Amino acid sequence: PEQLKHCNGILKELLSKKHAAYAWPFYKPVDASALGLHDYHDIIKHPMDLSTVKRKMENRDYRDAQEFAADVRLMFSNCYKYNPPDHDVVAMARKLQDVFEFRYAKMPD
Repeated sequence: PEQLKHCNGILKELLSKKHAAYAWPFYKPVDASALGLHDYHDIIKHPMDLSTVKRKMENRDYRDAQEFAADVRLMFSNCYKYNPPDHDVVAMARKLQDVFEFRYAKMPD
């Protein structure tokens, strides 16, 4: 429970205005059709985004911190897999992942 509160705090931070300039692409599921990404679901087998993480947290789906972290990292990995490494969205992912990893490392234990 204490570790999951730390995870929820991280989640709220990732969704906060402080990080919105680079977090916003990750707020909602990638809408591949809307974006013209007709190969997205052939390349990305397990889509993930912060609204899905939030719903899972609210539903008490995550049983431990590692399960939460695996979903957040999956979200970033999907971005790194789909996009060329010099893409603007990848730069945004890297910045948001830096926020995540440094705070996640402070997990109470």
